[PDB]
Amino acid sequence: DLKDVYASKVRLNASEREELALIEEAYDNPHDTLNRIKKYLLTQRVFKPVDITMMENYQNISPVYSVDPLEKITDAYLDQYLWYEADQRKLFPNWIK
Amino acid sequence: SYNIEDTILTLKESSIFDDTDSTEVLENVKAAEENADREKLRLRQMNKDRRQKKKILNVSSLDIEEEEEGHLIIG
Amino acid sequence: SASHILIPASDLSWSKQTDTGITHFRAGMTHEDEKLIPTIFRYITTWENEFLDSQRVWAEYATKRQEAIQQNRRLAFEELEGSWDRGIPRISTLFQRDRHTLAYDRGHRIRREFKQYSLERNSPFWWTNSHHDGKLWNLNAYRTDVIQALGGIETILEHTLFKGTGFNSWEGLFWEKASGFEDSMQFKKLTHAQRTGLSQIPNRRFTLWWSPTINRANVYVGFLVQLDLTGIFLHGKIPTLKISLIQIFRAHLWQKIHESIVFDICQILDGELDVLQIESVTKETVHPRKSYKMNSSAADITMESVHEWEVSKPSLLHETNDSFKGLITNKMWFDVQLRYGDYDSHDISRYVRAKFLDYTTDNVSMYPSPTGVMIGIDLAYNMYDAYGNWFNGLKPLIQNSMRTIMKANPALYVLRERIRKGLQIYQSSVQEPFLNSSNYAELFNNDIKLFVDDTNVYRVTVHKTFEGNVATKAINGCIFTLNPKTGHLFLKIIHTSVWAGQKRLSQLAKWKTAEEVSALVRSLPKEEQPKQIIVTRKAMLDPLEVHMLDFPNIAIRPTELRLPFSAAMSIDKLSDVVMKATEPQMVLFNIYDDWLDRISSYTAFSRLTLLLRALKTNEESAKMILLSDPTITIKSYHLWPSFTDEQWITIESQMRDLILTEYGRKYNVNISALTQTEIKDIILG
Amino acid sequence: LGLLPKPEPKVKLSNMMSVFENDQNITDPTAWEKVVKDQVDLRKRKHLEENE
Amino acid sequence: SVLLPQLRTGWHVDQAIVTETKRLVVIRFGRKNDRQCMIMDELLSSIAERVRNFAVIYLCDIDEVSDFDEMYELTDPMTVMFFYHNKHMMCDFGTGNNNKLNFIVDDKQEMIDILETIFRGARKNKGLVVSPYDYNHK
Amino acid sequence: SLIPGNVDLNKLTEEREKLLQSQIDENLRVNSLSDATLEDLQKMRTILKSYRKADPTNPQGWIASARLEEKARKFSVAKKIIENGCQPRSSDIWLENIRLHESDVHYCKTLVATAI
Amino acid sequence: NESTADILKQLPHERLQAVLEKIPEEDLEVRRLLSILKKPEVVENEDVQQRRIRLAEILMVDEIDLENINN
Amino acid sequence: KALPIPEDQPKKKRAGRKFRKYKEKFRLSHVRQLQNRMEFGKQEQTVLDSYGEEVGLGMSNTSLQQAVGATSGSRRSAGNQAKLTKVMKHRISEANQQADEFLISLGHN
RNA sequence: AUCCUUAUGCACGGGAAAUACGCAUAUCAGUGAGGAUUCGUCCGAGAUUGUGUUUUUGCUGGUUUAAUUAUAA
Repeated sequence: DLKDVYASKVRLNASEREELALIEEAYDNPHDTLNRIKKYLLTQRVFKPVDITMMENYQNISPVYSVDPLEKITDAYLDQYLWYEADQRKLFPNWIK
Repeated sequence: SYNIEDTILTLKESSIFDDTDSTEVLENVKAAEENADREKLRLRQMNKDRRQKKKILNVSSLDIEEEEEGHLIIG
Repeated sequence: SASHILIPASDLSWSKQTDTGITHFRAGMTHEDEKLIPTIFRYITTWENEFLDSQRVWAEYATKRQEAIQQNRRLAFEELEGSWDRGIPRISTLFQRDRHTLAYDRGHRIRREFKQYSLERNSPFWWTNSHHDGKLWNLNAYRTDVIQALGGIETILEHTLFKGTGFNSWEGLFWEKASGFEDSMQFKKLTHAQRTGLSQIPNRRFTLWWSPTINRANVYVGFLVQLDLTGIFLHGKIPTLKISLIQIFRAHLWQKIHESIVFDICQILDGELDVLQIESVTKETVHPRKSYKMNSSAADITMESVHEWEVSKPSLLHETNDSFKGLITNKMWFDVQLRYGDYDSHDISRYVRAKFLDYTTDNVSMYPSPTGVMIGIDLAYNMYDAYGNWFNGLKPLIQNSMRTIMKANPALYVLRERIRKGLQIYQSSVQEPFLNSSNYAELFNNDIKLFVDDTNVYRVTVHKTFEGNVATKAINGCIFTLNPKTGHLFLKIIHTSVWAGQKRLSQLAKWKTAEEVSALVRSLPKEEQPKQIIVTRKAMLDPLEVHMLDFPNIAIRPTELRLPFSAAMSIDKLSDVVMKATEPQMVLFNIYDDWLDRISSYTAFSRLTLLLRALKTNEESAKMILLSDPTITIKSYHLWPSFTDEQWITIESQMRDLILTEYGRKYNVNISALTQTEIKDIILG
Repeated sequence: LGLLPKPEPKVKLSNMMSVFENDQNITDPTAWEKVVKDQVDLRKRKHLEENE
Repeated sequence: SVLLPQLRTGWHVDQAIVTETKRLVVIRFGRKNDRQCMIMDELLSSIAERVRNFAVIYLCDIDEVSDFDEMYELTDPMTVMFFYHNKHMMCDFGTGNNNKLNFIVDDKQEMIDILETIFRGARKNKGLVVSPYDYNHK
Repeated sequence: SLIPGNVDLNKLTEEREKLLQSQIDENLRVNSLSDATLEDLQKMRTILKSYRKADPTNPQGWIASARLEEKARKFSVAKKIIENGCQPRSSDIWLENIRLHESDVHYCKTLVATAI
Repeated sequence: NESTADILKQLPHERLQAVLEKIPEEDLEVRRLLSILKKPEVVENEDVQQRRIRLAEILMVDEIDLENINN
Repeated sequence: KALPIPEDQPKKKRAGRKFRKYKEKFRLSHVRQLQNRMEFGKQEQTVLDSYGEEVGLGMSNTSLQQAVGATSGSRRSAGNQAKLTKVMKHRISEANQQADEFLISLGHN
């Protein structure tokens, strides 16, 4: 899910190819990257600034956030996990939808 | 079964579907490349002569068309 | 399109050219429910209809599940092939190969809505992944229904230039996406302005491709102008089409066409003086600017009578019945006039007889005799007509003339390129770049690679005798493959017995080969399976592919280099194994013997290419050059006589010398005229 | 300014196939192998030499 | 404005137009009390240094020196004209008057693509430069 | 690698889990690609036709025009085409046609029977 | 035969290269002249020759007069 | 800073071996061309983006591989495979080891 | 006399990168540049500022026929 912004793109800009690098490495040497995650969870409390630019509906301006590709990884892993467990334990009842 | 000629003969190159049902030929390997390289050579020396000596060709319809123009055995 | 807008009936008319004659088409005379661009509204299923199908479909699912279960069987793919595409989770989902890892995905739909925040691109479909749900619509059918509802392809292309490029049929061609060209120009270094300039071209190819129907009376009205030196009018500036048309006509091309044609005609009748008894024929002088001057005209080609000529009522090239008793006169002319047409008028004939009847009965048009033929041409569509006075032996000639000509003139053919650049349409051959002498050095790169030969697979060889003639036999053939690195060959010999019970051995041969390659790769562990498998004969592209399908990694090239790997069979040891073969089999060799241990694969391959390239030429007279030292041993291991390195220096000097000598003899270009390049090309091709 | 000799491509085995220096890339396969190989050992020597 | 130097004389004018060798010459003809002749003065004010390599900018009020009015046909408050080696540079804007210029360009980047594009054209000697942008509706 | 069609997940996972668990122990037809166009399908039918009319016998040829064709469509086409060329020594034609046309114990065991 | 040999000598490396030429070659004499010029007598790892060079550089950079004018 | 000068320059063409491997990055692949070629008269293959929007891959599969949906292995260039920037690289590796010693402190305890 | 080590220099072979590297009379900077955390501490050398190149440096690669002049009159 960090891959598929790109799967169209012909021309990776700079910041991209940086990401797509990471996505491939962690996608290659997982056991290491997992270890990196678990540490980040257990300790890291400081983070690199995060950058807004605003989308447009031409009606509702919405905000849009962008995070360091590293951090985005530990996130998307964690998030993936929480949803996996939370539905394994039937936290969310019916009417949340 | 159709031939073109201690000499061995091999099957000439032909496309599967373009050939389909058509008469198949037997040519000599040395003779094919022989003739082809004679013709192509004759084209090269005429290229160098034309471009070097700066002469304009007569050619046109019948000549170029004739350039487009360019024995059964039982075993 | 979602809207009601229909097809003006005038736009369904089209044309075609038969050798026999022009045939025309209009489907608009027959009035029916008139023709509407089919609009999305019909191609979508109301949500209800679906959901209902979700209930039922899922039902028959779960049931039939309990059926195969009631057999302790799992649902055969067969049943549900009854209906895939129906139901909200759909079906092909259940059959997705990866489902085991999707069950571990949960809460996608909450994400996919949130993707709004994380990043920019609008995600107009945010209510489904296609992995989970499948695919919720098919606009396939729409394509067809628009085409057909526009009257089928041809009736479209009549709206294009496409006849201009004069491919007979379109069935072999590929387009060129502009996005590719554009991007391929973006990796360079470009000013923001330079950058905008890459917006255009993907238009400019468009408005050409449509220029006939974009450019016409019914559309821009307005007042005509002409392009500078040529015969085309622009109902409006159309700033693109102007420029691109110019770049279609430069070097005053229009003229050069005209002249080229006329010139070819006099080169025809010139040969025909005899047949018709024409006392002579002259290309006239021409006001140099005539070819494109429209209002007025002059004659071109002059024609004479041994006695006289019986004219006819002026008629059309494809008409048959003639009145020669109409008149008798002497001497004739021809005009060649070009018009570059529209979809409005793409029909020349009427253009001819308009210009014939006009100029003939015109005052200012100067035709020495009021007897002579009009030959016009549509550049745009490649159409041609002549509405002339007539003799015996004209139409039967002239028709054959033009036919040959449209296939011929360098000029016309230098439209049909110079345009089909502008449009960037290409004929499809193969994209894969061949080995050339430039490409050559790459062979020695680190890809595992093979060469493959079909030449000697089927051999019926001939010799001369005392009595009947031509001793000729079917022979066990060789399928000659090698890897230039390790020099391992593979020979699949095909024994005569297999050949006997079949006919039309050409194709079947190649197929035998293609299999021998597929399986032959399958004799290799993928560690040793190769990448570029280099074909010799072009026709082996297709049959390998079909049998190499399961090996996608493996790229297949033909080359332009004629590679003398058949002359190898000249070798004793080879023809030993092959001629002695009682059954089709596989036989390994190292053609390098060991030249490796001595010297690197590169050279080892080079000198090999020498031995072979000569063994197609001096053959035995070269074999002496191999055998000129008896002192030297040829093992059962090896093939080539062993030597010192120096000895090879001497040999390869000789062998080198031959191919030159005999070459520059057969082709009678002295050896001394040849560039190092040129020599080695001769060594290669 | 011309005082010194213009350089010339060093040519290794790997590089040998590529070089379009005019000299018998194919025609003399082995005599061309020669000049290359002895080229390398020329240098390599000059190294050992200089050290000494 | 302060960046933009100005002309006080037809003499200044034709000397300038002659005396800039290697780069484009840009001149606004407009009257200080015009609206646009302020705006456009700003737009060009922001591009001065950034283009200074291949072109140069000067302001001229018709009211100062009205000489050229007759010969270059000056109507409108503000008409920019471009001269490179003394030749009148002609870049068709699709606006319908290929010579000179009239209206207001609202983008820096645009304006630069113009000054540039024309320039590059004038270095080849082509009399016609074809604008990147057809603003015709103006 | 980003040409989007080539991707399926499950192969990916098996290949990756082996890579991970192996590392640690040392430390101790996808939907995405759209369906076959008509006249291409027609083309494979044509080339397979030429390769069939290569050898009328030699069933691997017909087998190809069985399997390859059957991979895009099958339906009644494939079945009639396998029943045709079977007109029988090689148990292979029967192994394929059995697995294919059978669909019911009765006719399953008619392709069993005549085979026996 | 002028501007050539001029640039040729005017090139900094050559221009130094003559200035090397004249100076004696010993540890003792040069090293002296170093410490006289006040520079550090030895730089961490250097064989003699490099020390001589090291002078020459110091002479050029500063634009000193010659070693006799040193002394 | 002043925009330099619009004028184009005669291309320096220096293609080594080294320099080439440094090119293969920025120049379209082969495959990336076999996208672009749109087979005339016949609808593309397309796939569905992340967004389901269709990315045409036109010829990237020889028409024999469309009928079977064989996708492609063909050639995969390792030349342009994306790789980290210098800085980022050491932040990655660095953080990895650091987390690994933290771990091993959960290894022995 | 032999070896290892260390650093540096000249080299030879081989790989890697050319979003990298510079440069600067800049400015500071073990007399702390900068960072971290388990909050007890720990780590300890460049950062800033401006500036230039950066699909590149030098070189080298292939396609859009001279003059002279001779007859018996």
